[PDB]
This record gives sequence, structure tokens and C-alpha cells, in this order.
Amino acid sequence: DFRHIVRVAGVDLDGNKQLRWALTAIKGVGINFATMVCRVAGLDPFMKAGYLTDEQVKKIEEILQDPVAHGIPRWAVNRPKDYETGRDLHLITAKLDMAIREDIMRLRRIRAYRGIRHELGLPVRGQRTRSNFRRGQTVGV
Amino acid sequence: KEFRYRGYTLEQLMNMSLEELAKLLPARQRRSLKRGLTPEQKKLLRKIRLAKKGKYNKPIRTHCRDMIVLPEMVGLTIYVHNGKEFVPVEIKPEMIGHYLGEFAPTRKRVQHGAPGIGATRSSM
RNA sequence: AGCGGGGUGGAGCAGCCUGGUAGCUCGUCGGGCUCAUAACCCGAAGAUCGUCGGUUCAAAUCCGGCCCCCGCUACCA
RNA sequence: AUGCCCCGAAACCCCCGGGCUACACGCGCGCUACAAUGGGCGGGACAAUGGGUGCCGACCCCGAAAGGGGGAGGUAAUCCCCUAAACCCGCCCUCAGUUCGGAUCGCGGGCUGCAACUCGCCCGCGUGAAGCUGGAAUCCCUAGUACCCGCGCGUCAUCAUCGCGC
Ligand SMILES: [Mg+2]
Ligand SMILES: [Mg+2]
Ligand SMILES: [Mg+2]
Ligand SMILES: [Mg+2]
Ligand SMILES: [Mg+2]
Ligand SMILES: [Mg+2]
Repeated sequence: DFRHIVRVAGVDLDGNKQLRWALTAIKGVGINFATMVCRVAGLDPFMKAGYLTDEQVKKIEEILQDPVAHGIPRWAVNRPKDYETGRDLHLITAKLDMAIREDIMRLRRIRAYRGIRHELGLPVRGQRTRSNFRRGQTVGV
Repeated sequence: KEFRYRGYTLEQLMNMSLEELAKLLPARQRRSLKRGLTPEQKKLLRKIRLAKKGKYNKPIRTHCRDMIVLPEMVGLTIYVHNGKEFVPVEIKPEMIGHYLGEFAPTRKRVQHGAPGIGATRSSM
């Protein structure tokens, strides 16, 4: 019955935690989205993650594949209105990482202001830099 | 490996009303287009359309840093004022939806020297 | 030329003999105290031991070959 | 306000675009934390000062939110801003870089304005940095005072980690 490790979508999940909090170990899933998918799957968010059966894990992965088609609102996904396809997508793990990398690379190819700021390792959203954001060593006079 | 903006090729973007295009841009661009263009932007757009038609064989120079890049402007080279001189910008398809000023930096990159007198407590 | 002695932060010395943390004082950088400087207090950087090999569970410590420095003596064109 | 000296077709008067917002580094004043003398979710309590016609807007409708469409009354002891938070009750978490912390960044949606890139403020999903109580030094305070908690006005088309008050 109880399994101390349960594998979901290529990430091992602690079997002792409540399902809603066990799910957050996946990169791209926070506490709110996890509760949404637990409710959609018809599972108690307060149950232990170790009592999941194989069919339930399969169902959870199916939901995570395409949340919108299973009733999760479009204003809840982490990449609405995709830049290439125009659809509402939710990405997790490696796909999320490479999508973000591609966005920054596109900004860099056109030599936009934010791309330059990304290259130089400086603040991008308009912060002042005379006082804070100091990471280095004191220079001598 | 063509270009697509929301599932549309470049040509489909070309044959679009300004209203239909405004539904694809981010919110800031949509509000800017809905509220209308300023007179300076009107003159710049007139020059751009003339240049596309085959007339106006002269470089385009403009003080309008807040103009939004539109699909019909692709392929032209524009000289945008940065405060003291006009810099060339070559418009590429992946620039749709950005302000021109984003491609003309107004400050020079900082290379620091040696701290001078009064830079520390002990130097005063 | 022969004999004897020694190489460790930027400087001068411990740590050997008894193998198993590399310390002491000055010096540089930063902050404290004072109206300001010096003195004084705090914190941090800085050598992996002159090189190479042997020995040992393990070497700056024991051993040997080289590089450099110092001292003593023989040495009359 | 004003003497003297200067510029007096520019050192006067307008318009456009930049800057005062740059960033190896030293310093002042603060805010948020390093968790149980707590974090989250549902429910229950009790203010005062001030302000409003270029404005305050109840009440109805639409939207997940930020917001959108109509709009009574008010030149005000009459109408409106305006049913504060710390506090109390129930459930989850049990000393862990965590259900502590929320910096940084991606995508999307809004408002003000002639204009939001340089360089504004707000909302949703995602992301999840340093920090585990602080050396030598040093500041404020004697009663409805200090600590802790929110609110109003000034500035103001939009914007409060500030100032003056409650
Ligand atoms: Mg002194
Ligand atoms: Mg200034
Ligand atoms: Mg939290
Ligand atoms: Mg901006
Ligand atoms: Mg702790
Ligand atoms: Mg001020």
C-alpha cells in the first residue's frame, strides 16, 4: 500500500507529505496550481502522497500534459498565449528551462535593451544601482 | 523554421487591419494603438509607406523614440535619435511589437577607473 | 679549489632533534575613537615550506641529487 | 527685494530629443527578515484626526483579479471617503534553509497621461537569492511616556519604505 517514494512525471515525490505539498517538488508547479489539479482530478488535497495507485498517477500526468482541456482556467497557466503557436500552454521541467532560455536568446539576437542588460548581468526592471546590488570586493585608495 | 508570431506567417500579418493586429500584441501596445497615433507618428508612417511604394530614395531619420514597430516596416533601415546622433536600426521580423527606442541606447557602458581622494573614510 | 653552515606570506624570526595544527612581531587594505592626524581597538587577505626523487599509513621534519646565499683555509702575476 | 561686475544678437525668450535614474567601490537614515513570544486557511470584535464641485461618490450590473458600464445624494453636524490592524475562536504545519524569507527573472492582463523604451503604478500563474540573533563601537526614552499596530492630510493627472498629525 504505502510507498515511501512515488514517481510522478519524472520527479520522485516524498511519500509522507500531503499530496498538495508533495506535488510542489516539480519545477513549474506551485502550491496554488497543485491544489487546482488535485481538485480537478477529484482527489483529496490532504491525503498522503504514498497512497496513490497507478491509475491515479496516470491521471495526474494526463492532466499535467494539457490542463486547459481538463477545465483549468486559461488565466492560471504559466505560459498563456504562446509566442510561436498562440495557444495556452503549461511547461514543466526541462521544457520550461529551454523556453525561458529561448525567450532571453530572442531578446539578445535583436540587440534590444533588455537583452544587453541580461548579457551584462545588471538589473533589468529599472532599479537604481548606485547604492544597492553590490556583489564584489572593496577597492583600495 | 519560418517566422511565426501567433501562428501566423509574415504575409498573413501584412494583410491585417490595424485593429486585427492589435489583438495579438501585448496589452501596452494594444492600448497605445487604440488611443490613436500622435501627429509625429503620422508623418513617420507616411514616409515609411512612401518608401515602400518605391519613392523616397533617401534615408529615414526620426526623433520618434516611442513609435511601435509594425509588420509593414520590416526590411527598412531607420535612424533613431539617441540624444546626440542618429543610429541605424535594421528592422527584423522578431522586432514586431517593440518601441524603436529600445534599439538606440542613450548611455555609454561604464568602465571604472581607480577610486579618487575621498572615496573612502581614510582618504579624506 | 677544498671544508663547514643555511633557504618558510612583503620583512625578520619559531615550528626539527621527538613525522600527524604551518605560529610570533612589524608591514598593506577596510571599519572603529577624535574637530582632524598620530597612538590604540576590531576584522580580513597573504607562505602549502628553494627545486626533484627516495622512505613512511601519512613528510617542511628522515634521506639523497641539483640551484642560490654565507663563513674559514690553501692559493704571487 | 537690492549695489557693483559681466552677457546683451547671446549668458535673454520659445520648441524637439537626451540627462539629473550611469555603477569595481566607502558612508548616513530606514523597511523586510532570519521563524512557534510563529506561517497558512475559515470565522468573530472595537477608533480618532482630517478631506470633497477640475471633486467625494452610495446603490445596481458585468469580470477570477486589477478593473469596466450606469449612476442617488452632497457647496456638507444632513450625502460620501468609512464595517482599521495588532486582538479572539477552530483546523493544518512541529524546529526544518522548512508550508520560514520573498530578492531576482519569464509569460499574460489593466489604469493615468499628448507621450510609459530609456524611466511610472496595479493584478494572475510560474521562479525561489542572501539570511539561522550580528566584532570593536554606538542611539532614543521618566507615564497614557517607550515599545508594538494600523489610519488621515501634504505632495498629487498617475506614483509613499518620506514629512506633519491621529
Ligand atoms: Mg586616526
Ligand atoms: Mg538626484
Ligand atoms: Mg511564506
Ligand atoms: Mg519601462
Ligand atoms: Mg532557524
Ligand atoms: Mg520629499
